[PDB]
Amino acid sequence: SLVKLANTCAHLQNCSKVRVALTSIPYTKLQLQFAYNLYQQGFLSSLQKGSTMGPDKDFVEVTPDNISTRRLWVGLKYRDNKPVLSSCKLISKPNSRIHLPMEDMKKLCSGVTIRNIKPLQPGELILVRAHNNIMDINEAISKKLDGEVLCRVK
Amino acid sequence: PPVYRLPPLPRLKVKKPIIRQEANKCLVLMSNLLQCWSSYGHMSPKCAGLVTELKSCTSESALGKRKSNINYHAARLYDRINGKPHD
Amino acid sequence: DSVMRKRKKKMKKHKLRKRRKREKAERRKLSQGR
Amino acid sequence: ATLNQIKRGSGPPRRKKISTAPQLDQCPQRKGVVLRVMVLKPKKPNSAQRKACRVRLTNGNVVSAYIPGEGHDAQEHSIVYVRGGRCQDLPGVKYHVIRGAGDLSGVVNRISSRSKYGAKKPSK
Amino acid sequence: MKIQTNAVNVLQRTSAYLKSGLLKETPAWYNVVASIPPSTKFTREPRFKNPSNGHIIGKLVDVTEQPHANNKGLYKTRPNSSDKRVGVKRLYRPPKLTYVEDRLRSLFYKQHPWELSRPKILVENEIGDENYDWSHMLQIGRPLDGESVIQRTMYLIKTKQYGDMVEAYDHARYEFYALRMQEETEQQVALEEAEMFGSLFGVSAIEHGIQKEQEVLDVWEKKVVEETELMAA
Amino acid sequence: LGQSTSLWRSSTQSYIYGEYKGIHIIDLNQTLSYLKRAAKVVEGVSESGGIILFLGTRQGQKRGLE
RNA sequence: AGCGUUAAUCAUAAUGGUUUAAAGGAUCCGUAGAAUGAAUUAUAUAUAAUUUAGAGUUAAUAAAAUUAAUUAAAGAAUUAUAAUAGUAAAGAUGAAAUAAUAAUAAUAAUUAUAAGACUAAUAUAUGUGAAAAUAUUAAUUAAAUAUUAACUGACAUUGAGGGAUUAAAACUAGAGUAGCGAAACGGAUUCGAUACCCGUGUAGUUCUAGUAGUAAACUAUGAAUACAAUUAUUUAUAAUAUAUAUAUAAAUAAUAAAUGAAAAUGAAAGUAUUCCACCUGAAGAGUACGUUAGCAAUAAUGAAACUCAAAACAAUAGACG
RNA sequence: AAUAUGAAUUAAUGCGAAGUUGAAAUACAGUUACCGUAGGGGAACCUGCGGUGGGCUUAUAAAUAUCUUAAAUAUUCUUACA
Ligand SMILES: [Mg+2]
Ligand SMILES: [Mg+2]
Ligand SMILES: [Mg+2]
Ligand SMILES: [Mg+2]
Ligand SMILES: [Mg+2]
Ligand SMILES: [Mg+2]
Ligand SMILES: [Mg+2]
Ligand SMILES: [Mg+2]
Ligand SMILES: [Mg+2]
Ligand SMILES: [Mg+2]
Ligand SMILES: [Mg+2]
Ligand SMILES: [Mg+2]
Ligand SMILES: [Mg+2]
Ligand SMILES: [Mg+2]
Ligand SMILES: [Mg+2]
Ligand SMILES: [Mg+2]
Ligand SMILES: [Mg+2]
Ligand SMILES: [Mg+2]
Ligand SMILES: [Mg+2]
Ligand SMILES: [Mg+2]
Ligand SMILES: [Mg+2]
Ligand SMILES: [Mg+2]
Ligand SMILES: [Mg+2]
Ligand SMILES: [Mg+2]
Ligand SMILES: [Mg+2]
Ligand SMILES: [Mg+2]
Ligand SMILES: [Mg+2]
Ligand SMILES: [Mg+2]
Ligand SMILES: [Mg+2]
Ligand SMILES: [Mg+2]
Ligand SMILES: [Mg+2]
Ligand SMILES: [Mg+2]
Repeated sequence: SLVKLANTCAHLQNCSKVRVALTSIPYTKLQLQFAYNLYQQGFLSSLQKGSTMGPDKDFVEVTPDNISTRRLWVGLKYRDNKPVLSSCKLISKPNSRIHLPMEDMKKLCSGVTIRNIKPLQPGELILVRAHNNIMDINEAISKKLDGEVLCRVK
Repeated sequence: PPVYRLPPLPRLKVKKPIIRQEANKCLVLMSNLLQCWSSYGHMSPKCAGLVTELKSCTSESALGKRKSNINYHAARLYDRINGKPHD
Repeated sequence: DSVMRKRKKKMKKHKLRKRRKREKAERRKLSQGR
Repeated sequence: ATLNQIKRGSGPPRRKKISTAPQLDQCPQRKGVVLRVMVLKPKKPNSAQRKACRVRLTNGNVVSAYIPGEGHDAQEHSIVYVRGGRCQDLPGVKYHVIRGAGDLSGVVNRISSRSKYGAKKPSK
Repeated sequence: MKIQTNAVNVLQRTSAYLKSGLLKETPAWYNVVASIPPSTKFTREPRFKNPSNGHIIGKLVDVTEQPHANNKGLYKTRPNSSDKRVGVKRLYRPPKLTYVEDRLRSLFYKQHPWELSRPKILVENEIGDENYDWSHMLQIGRPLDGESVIQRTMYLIKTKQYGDMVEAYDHARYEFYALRMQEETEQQVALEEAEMFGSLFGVSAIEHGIQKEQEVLDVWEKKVVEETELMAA
Repeated sequence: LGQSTSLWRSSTQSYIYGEYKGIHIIDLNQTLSYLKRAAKVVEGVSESGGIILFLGTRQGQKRGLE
């Protein structure tokens, strides 16, 4: 869900503000994907499944017995007295969800304000959902996927 | 027991530090004499030495002999003694 | 509203009340039968 | 300010200018007939004797019009044209009699700013 | 207090100045600070073990990991309320260090109040230099006290001479007692010897105490008389 | 031996090892590494001929500081 | 070869706000919502089958005796009447008088009857209630906390319109009426005194049945969810080997960060998401007209003309009291 | 039926002019001020009832404190001693 995603973004921002190292997130698929995307772009130092109490050392299979207590632990990242993941504003908010075609995404990438989105920035990452798979907006353009403009990290 | 923490104050100070001195000797003698004269009629010689002692005390002046650094410690140690959280 | 600002409002309300008191008989006359 | 609220009528207040001269009826001038011609005391703090006049326009509504320039020529019936200026010190007068036209004559021995009054070019 | 940027970014700020020409000459520290960079990464780092005990902080016991019946014979089939709450503050708040020896220490001084009266120097000598075999109590650099007993108990526990802790403690206590008795006898006999061979002690401990009391009493007496006089009048 | 459990600036959390006797205890391996780093920079500025200034306002510190 | 001026149009700040400046509905309940809202997999934002983390249901085990409504009790005093004995003042105020005060024998005192209305300590409104509210006692009926066990399987959030409750005053009936007390009258005060003080003291305050639906109905701060750095206090829960030092929550008080016009807010006035209400210069105005509702007072709804370049808040330094 | 214009007389309100009567508010504004409401008064206002602080969180003591080798030992010590 999108509300959840917004909440996790807010939590990430809060954690960046006070400089915590290792932070929990809810264990869902969308959320996990988002976390993986951040990790690959280079905003998170670590990403690992775990309990509500802490990250897991060994593998523990997730079932109806565990699922309520399961959690996604995430390492934050800092360099020269400045946090890497400064912001996590989402674009498609729950009330005004926005879905762009490939042309619109291209325009956004090339410095054009679209549907009241400030076009994407030098060291920024706009994530895009396309058939329940979160991608970079550039990646989506390359693959040519009309998708929901999810969120924005800087 | 019930502890009572104050808020952050501008300045911990007592407005009138008492330096509870001892009471005056001459005054005491005078009171004793008065007490003696309550009994034994007006001026009997049971209080013959007491009157003399009083006179000796109150010859140069009516009283014989003529401050606590407490709010120099409060002021000093307020910032320490606070449970004021960090900056 | 500060107290000073409120005082203008209060005054206005008082004036209105006075006007209503004055125009009671007139109001009664106007109301009944029309 | 919620998205739904905005949809059902909410937003910034669009500042659509407002008519400085309503009685003029959305046009540059209107002809009028002077009724009386006054000498008004201005507001505090500035003092003079302002040569205003009362004018019934052709559209019907009556207006307190200022008369600029030195000495003027206006009776109790003169044809006078009104424009939408405002005499700032006199309250309740939101108009000027335009001075070259009508029975109101051009202001005499005017050298500077002649078109602002009636004054013709002296022609050596 | 906000994380100060300007205490650790000193060389960068000076490097900029040098580039500009605001600074003609480089500082003495500049090269040194370049060589040895500051930390500048003021994070809250999480901790997963209590160092004293060796308990695990991070882990959660699952429903599948608790198959057998609970106290009051109910099988756990669900996560409880506490198993759902996100326990992140435990990872970050520093661990309360616990030792088995602390309890033994507490017990000993309850059992032996007058061992508290034996003065204790807390100013450490080289902690690395020592090398005590707790086969016995009497170590060289260390004095005889409840601590030594406790160390002996711990040694016994480790070696499994006494498998039970209580028995080991008792044994250590009994070892201590004999030593204490011996110490007591030593001093008395030394005193006796001194008395025999014409040694002269100017002030004995009890005499000293009496003298100390006397001054206080004298102070009290004058004050008390004054107070009585006050009361009379 | 760190300050106290109730006088805690949580900014310093990474440095502290655990709490004991109602007192935060400073991780001492960390202390060592920071000391070494500090010692090296002190040596470096002395080598370069820099002005080192030792500031110590507490009561007993004067003689050792001098 | 136009330049002025007037009349107009577009641009020129919502890349806004509502504790204190315009602006949170008195409070909750709940309908619509073309408002928003968990998990996993598979179908070609939906369907389908599975989940239990939200939201509920019922037990069990601990606690708590509070809030409603109703019925039945308690108490210090107050006034009034009467008796007793007793003597000249009493009562009041800044100081005085007027009065159902007193030589018809008072006031004070001691008794003895009656009447209403109030609830000293404990008390912190701590707590409890949706908010109005709510502390003498008891009973009845209703509702209420936490943790476990089991079950339901997103059933939720917010909520236009709507609905219900809503202090004090007011009103309509019928009781009641000690004390207090608008008005009125009288005495003072004062240049005056339609006041502040004193005296008589009617409505009212009290109960029963209603009407009405407003208050600085205020935390001047709508509700919900997720999240973020410390400390100290209590409160409850669990374990500990009943009294220890521990783990949880909850509240209260200081703060970090952050936000902020600042004052300051501090788990919200922070970071975010959702939903509703409301604001768009000051006067004129919550006025007029109109409509609806009310026994009525009134309540809600709610304009325009005319006139200004004002008007407002936080804080600063003075002067002043 | 609705709308528009007119109406003797009459009410509110604005702007100007600073006249008269008081002195209600701002300080403890000389009776704390304001909310709701009711009654009264030339006029500001006054008075009852409950509410609010945007007025008092402006908050700041009933006082007494202890014994071990005072030194040939501590106090000195400049990478020494071990
Ligand atoms: Mg306001
Ligand atoms: Mg010219
Ligand atoms: Mg700050
Ligand atoms: Mg615009
Ligand atoms: Mg409200
Ligand atoms: Mg609701
Ligand atoms: Mg509420
Ligand atoms: Mg009470
Ligand atoms: Mg009645
Ligand atoms: Mg009266
Ligand atoms: Mg009533
Ligand atoms: Mg009703
Ligand atoms: Mg009202
Ligand atoms: Mg309000
Ligand atoms: Mg506070
Ligand atoms: Mg902000
Ligand atoms: Mg604000
Ligand atoms: Mg009305
Ligand atoms: Mg008709
Ligand atoms: Mg007329
Ligand atoms: Mg006068
Ligand atoms: Mg007065
Ligand atoms: Mg006063
Ligand atoms: Mg006054
Ligand atoms: Mg006053
Ligand atoms: Mg007054
Ligand atoms: Mg009156
Ligand atoms: Mg009042
Ligand atoms: Mg009340
Ligand atoms: Mg109230
Ligand atoms: Mg005030
Ligand atoms: Mg104040």
